[PDB]
Formats: sequence, C-alpha cells, structure tokens
Amino acid sequence: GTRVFKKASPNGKLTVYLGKRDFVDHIDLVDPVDGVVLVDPEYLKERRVYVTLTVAFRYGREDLDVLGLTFRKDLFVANVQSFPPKKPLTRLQERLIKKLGEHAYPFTFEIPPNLPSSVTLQPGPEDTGKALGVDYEVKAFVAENLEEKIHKRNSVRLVIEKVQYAPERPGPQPTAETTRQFLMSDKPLHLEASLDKEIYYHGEPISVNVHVTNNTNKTVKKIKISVRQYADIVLFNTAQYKVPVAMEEADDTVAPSSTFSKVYTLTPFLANNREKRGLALDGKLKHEDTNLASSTLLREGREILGIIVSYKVKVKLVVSDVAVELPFTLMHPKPKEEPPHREVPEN
Amino acid sequence: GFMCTCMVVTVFIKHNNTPLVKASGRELCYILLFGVGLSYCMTFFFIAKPSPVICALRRLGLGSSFAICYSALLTKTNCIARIFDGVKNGAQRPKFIS
Amino acid sequence: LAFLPIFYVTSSDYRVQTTTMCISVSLSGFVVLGCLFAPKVHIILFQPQKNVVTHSSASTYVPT
Amino acid sequence: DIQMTQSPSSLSASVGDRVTITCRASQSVSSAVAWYQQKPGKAPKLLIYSASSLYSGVPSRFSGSRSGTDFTLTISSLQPEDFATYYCQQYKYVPVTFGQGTKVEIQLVESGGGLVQPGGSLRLSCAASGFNVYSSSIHWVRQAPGKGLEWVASISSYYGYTYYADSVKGRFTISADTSKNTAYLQMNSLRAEDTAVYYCARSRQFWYSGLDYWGQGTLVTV
Ligand SMILES: CC(C)CCC[C@@H](C)[C@H]1CC[C@H]2[C@@H]3CC=C4C[C@@H](O)CC[C@]4(C)[C@H]3CC[C@]12C
Ligand SMILES: CC(C)CCC[C@@H](C)[C@H]1CC[C@H]2[C@@H]3CC=C4C[C@@H](O)CC[C@]4(C)[C@H]3CC[C@]12C
Repeated sequence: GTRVFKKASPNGKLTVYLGKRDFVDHIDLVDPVDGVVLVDPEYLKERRVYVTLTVAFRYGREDLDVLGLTFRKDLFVANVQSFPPKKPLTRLQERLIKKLGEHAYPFTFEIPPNLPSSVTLQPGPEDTGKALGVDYEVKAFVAENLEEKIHKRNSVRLVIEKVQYAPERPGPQPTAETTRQFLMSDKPLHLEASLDKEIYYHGEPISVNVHVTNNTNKTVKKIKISVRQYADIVLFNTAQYKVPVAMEEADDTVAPSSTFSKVYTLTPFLANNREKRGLALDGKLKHEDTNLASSTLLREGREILGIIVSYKVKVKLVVSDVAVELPFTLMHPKPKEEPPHREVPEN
Repeated sequence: GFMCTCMVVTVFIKHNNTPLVKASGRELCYILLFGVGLSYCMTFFFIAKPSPVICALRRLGLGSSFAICYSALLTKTNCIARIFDGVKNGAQRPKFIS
Repeated sequence: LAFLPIFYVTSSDYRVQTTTMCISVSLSGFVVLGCLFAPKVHIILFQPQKNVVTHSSASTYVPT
Repeated sequence: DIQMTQSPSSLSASVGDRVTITCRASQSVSSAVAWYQQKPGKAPKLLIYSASSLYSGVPSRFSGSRSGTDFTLTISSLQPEDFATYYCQQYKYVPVTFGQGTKVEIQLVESGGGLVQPGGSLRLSCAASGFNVYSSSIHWVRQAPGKGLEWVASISSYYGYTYYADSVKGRFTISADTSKNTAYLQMNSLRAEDTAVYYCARSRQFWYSGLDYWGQGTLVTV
C-alpha cells in the first residue's frame, strides 16, 4: 500500500531501496534512515557489501574560487557491513523483505541530532561543480574490507535530505523598539516594530507594524524596511553571509516631534532574488528548484555546526540611521504526505 | 629586525602553497614585509653623515615605508570589511577582486 | 602618539632625536611583524595540521 | 504531452452502486493524479489528490488506487448528492492534460468577459481573496460548452514562472498583480477558437495539493 525509492548498480545489481528521500528532524532525535539492498552474488569470494552515510559539507566563495581553494569536510561518516556473509528490523524493512526475497539485506542508520539540515548554497551562472552546501549521501560498495579502492562499477549513490518543519507552538512574537538620543543635548527618538508571529511559512506575507515617535525637530527622510538573511558558517572561521532577500524603501516625511504608526508588508520569494550567489536554499536533490533555506532551530543543548540559517527583519530610518532588528524563523509547515523533491509539474 | 623580516619572507616563500598565506592575501602581505624591510633599512639613512642626497633619501625612505605599510593595511581592512558587511542594499555580491 | 610629540618638542637635542626616529621606525616594524605575521608564522610552522583544505532514481510498490 | 484515457467515459446508474472509473496514462506519472466533480452551472471541486490522499471536506466514499499506470476512483454508495461530471487530472509533468470526463445519471472572482467580437483582445481579472499570490499558484482553466476541461494558463509567483499550453504559447499573458492580490489574463485571438467558459483557480503553491479553489467564472462567447 506504499512505495519506496530504488537505485541499481551495473556489475553487482546492488539494488538499494530507501523508504523516503527525506528524513524529518525532531530536535530530540532524527528519524531513522532504514532501507534494504538486493545483493545478487556477482562474485565467488567478495561477499562483503558496505553502506556508508556521509553528511558532506562543501563550501567556496567567489574570491575563494578566484584564488583556487574550496573547503569540504565530512561532518559525519557511518560504515555498516549490511551483509553478514545487530540492527533489528523495522516495519517498512519487513514489508520490503517480504516483497524482495531471501537476498534482501537490511541497513539502518540514525543521524545524531543537531547535525545541520540539508541546505545548499545557490550556485552562480559560472558555478558548475559540485553544489556548495550541506548534502547527505548514502552509498553502497561491493568490495572486501576497505583496502580495495572504491570502484564505480559497484557503488550506488543516493542523495537524502534532513529537514525541519515549523513547530505547533508559535513561540514569542518578535518585537523590538529602540530610542536614540541625538547629539543635540539628549533629545530622544523612538522606533518600534512588531511581527505577526515568530514562524513564517514560505511565501506568507510579513506585516511588520512600525511606529515612530520623533522627539526632535528633524524629519524622517525615508524608511528602508528589509528582510535580511544571515547564513552563518561554522567551519574554517568563515564570515557570516548576510544578504537582503526582500526590501521596501518606503519614503515618508513625518512632522518633527510627532508620532506616526502604520504597517509595511514584505514577502520573501526566490523570483526577485535568483541572482545573489551564495544564498542559502533548502536541499536540492539534483539542481532542482527549491525554496529559500529553512531556518534551522537549535532547540537542543547546542553545538554550532554546518550552515546555520536565520532571517531577521531589519528596519532602518535615515537621519544618520536608526536601525532595529527583529529576528524570526522562516520554515515550512508540517506537510501531510511528503514534498515532491522537485517542481511539482516536471517540465 | 631585518633578519626577522627576511627569515619570515623565506618561510613564506617556502610554505607558500598553504591555504592561510594565499587566503590572507599574498600580494598584500609580501609588500607589507617589503615595507617593513624598508623601514629597517631607512634607519641607516637616518644614522649617517648627512649630505643632500642622504637627507632626501631619509625623507623618501620614511615617507615611502610608512605609506607602503599603512596602505597595504588599508587595502586588507577594506577587503575584510567588504567581505564582512555582506550584500549591500540593492547589489547581488559585494566581493572584491584580490 | 607617544613618539611624534616627543620627537617635536625635543628638537633641542640631536642624539636623542635621531635615536628616537630610528628606534621608533624599527619598533614600528617590530610591531607590524610580531602583531600580524607572528601568529601566521606560528600557525604555518608550529601547527602544520590546521592550515588544510579538506578533512536513475526509480520507484516501485510496497504491499500492505 | 501525456494523454489520459478515461474508460468508461459514461457511467449512469441508480443509488448505492460502487461505481468505478478508471483512468490510464500514456506515460508514467508516478501517483500524481487528481479527480474533480462539477455540476451544471458550477465550478468543479477537488475530491482526490496525489493518488488516494483524500481531500478535506468531502466524504470517505471516494478513493484512489495507483494500479501500475492506471488510476481508479470508486464510489461505494452513489448518494443523490453525487450526480456530477467527473474528471482525471494528472500533474506529474507539463502540461496538466486532463481526462476524458464522465457523467453520472439516474472567494475568487473572475470577471471582464461576455459576448466577444470576432477578433481582438480581452482582459480577464481573477480577484483572489483569502491567500497571497506568493503563497499560492494561480491557474486558469477553460471548458467549451458541453466539453472537457483543459488547462489554459498558470502563474507561480514565488518562483516567478509563467506557463501556457503548447497550443496557446504566446496567445495569452498571465500576470500576478500583488497590489490587489489578483491575477490578470490578456487574450489576443479571434473567432470562436477558444469561446468557452473560463474559471480562475488556486492551488497550494509549494506541494501543489491539486487546484483546491475555483471561481464562478464567466462565458467568453465570441
Ligand atoms: C635596500 C634598498 C631598498 C635601499 C638601499 C639600496 C641603495 C638605494 C643604497 C645602497 C647603498 C647606498 C649608497 C651608499 C653611499 C653613498 C655615498 C654618499 O656620498 C651618497 C649616497 C650613497 C651613494 C648611497 C645611495 C643609496 C644606496 C645606493
Ligand atoms: C624609486 C627609489 C627607490 C629609487 C630612486 C629614487 C632616488 C634615487 C632619486 C629620486 C629623487 C632624486 C633626487 C632629486 C633631486 C636632487 C637634488 C640635487 O641637488 C641632488 C640630487 C637629488 C637629491 C636627487 C637624488 C636621487 C633621488 C633621491
């Protein structure tokens, strides 16, 4: 009554079957990566087949490519001898074994929590190599031990995903106010901004309520209200990639020493912002279109690893500038069945 | 000081393929080392019997050495500032060609 | 800031003036070296292990 | 494209029958199928999406089944309320070619149409209330008088994608005006080539759980 995903190998016909492409991330624990393999004997002695899960992290900037260096680290590597020529079976594994036959051999992994979610940095038009970001791979090798070089004639590769979804609890609603005292004696000026809630589903409008009470003789020239996205990187001491993904330079002149309150709407979306290379987007299987990065939440007690993406609405007032940052989180709701992992209409 | 600068330069030219030397900016650091060597050289052009040639030479050495060092430091700090500040308001990438 | 006013107001003498100029520029070189390249030299030489770079989908049916 | 053979194309019976309607695809679509139902003078309402994932707001009589490349809709008890023309939408690939369309026998606002001149251009406005154009995907679907439903236009604002059928490529301009949270379709054609009734419709932007909401529509009669 269900379906799985299958990949094959030329020499050994090592048919790797996986229950799902993605694996949701509860903060306490990650859903298990459970699957099976059909391993027809294409040998007489090479009776070992190994399954390796690798949470690779690749990175490289424009000037890094110009100089000729790009970093890549294996955050987590797991090797299991799935064929006993341990790991008690599961329901889906049992159903697959009943379908498959005797040669079906299970393999089960668990991803330790707080590992970074599958987030890929958007490549530029010139960028054509392996995509930069956090990508999870499951591979199968038909060899003996690990002394033999991993031969492409036998290996099987599949790209999996680890993602998070918005919690039911909204959390504290973001809100921030700042009053600046100008150089003319101590004359204040108050700015306040508030959001609708803390978790926003991708594409939903953001109704930032902004109110300014100027206790001065000056005038507000313009109001730049933007949605900045910060993609911190926790390896090789790389800087914090900051990038505005939505904007509105709404100009409004307000009477000196007076009040003015209203709401400004901003919506992040990939249509207007498809050029800013290095932007963090959700996991791409094979260069497919994906939304922005799902804002990771380290609710556990935690360790900074991988790419930590977050979003904050920054409101700036000109004359220097009064700036206020309201952090929040952009993430999908809980899907019913699963994401299609591709554009829903293919072509 | 000049011995220290030359030893550091030999170390750099020896281990030049390492990621740190290249990533920090090899042109800027190498010319900064050259400016430091010039600073150590111009001492002797201050401590010498002054002729108009040597007076001009000490002026030139002092000015050029300080300018070289602090201009290299300004280039490095502008590069690091552009990297750190992220994408500006309207642009797509603020990077700087090294 | 510690040198330039000292260099100016002490213009009466010459030995101390030349010595201040020379030692100031030499110590500026020492400052630049030991404050910028010294950590880099230590990392490159004494810790060579940290300046490193690295460290079709088909389908089917499952019976219920 | 991919064709949807819907055998049988006409099933009429009394109440209580477990009527089964099959739907065959020329190419594999991998459990990406939707089924609708519409009444005379009424826009359709989705019943099944994504291969037997029952849509909220309808009874549990209806069900789906991905039998190889064939998909089946089943009504256990043919209640008197279930007397409507049914269809078989597929959405795995582009276009969104529908099915044959079988009958059974015993706040979107689309405006700016009516009786049309033999040739020229028209503007049809779909005022979409209840969602943001970035959080939804706005489609436009036509039906000739007493004929099947065919996808006409589509806009996906979040990705900034504009889509039209291969047979209408260039003859329609779909746009998403976020100022009024509305959609606009500009037609430049002539004669009775496309004289029909046109429905604006909305779909969940991201995972596309079928075209959930449909407007009243108007008769574009040349
Ligand atoms: C180390 C580098 C960067 C700077 C120093 C190198 C050159 C420019 C130096 C080295 C030796 C120097 C010379 C040493 C002695 C004399 C004789 C004196 O009557 C006039 C200046 C003159 C002619 C000097 C001119 C500058 C000089 C030629
Ligand atoms: C590029 C640098 C490192 C080397 C070349 C610059 C030096 C050698 C040049 C530049 C300007 C020159 C000076 C220009 C004018 C005069 C005044 C004259 O009455 C005596 C020579 C003297 C003092 C020149 C000596 C040589 C000099 C100092």
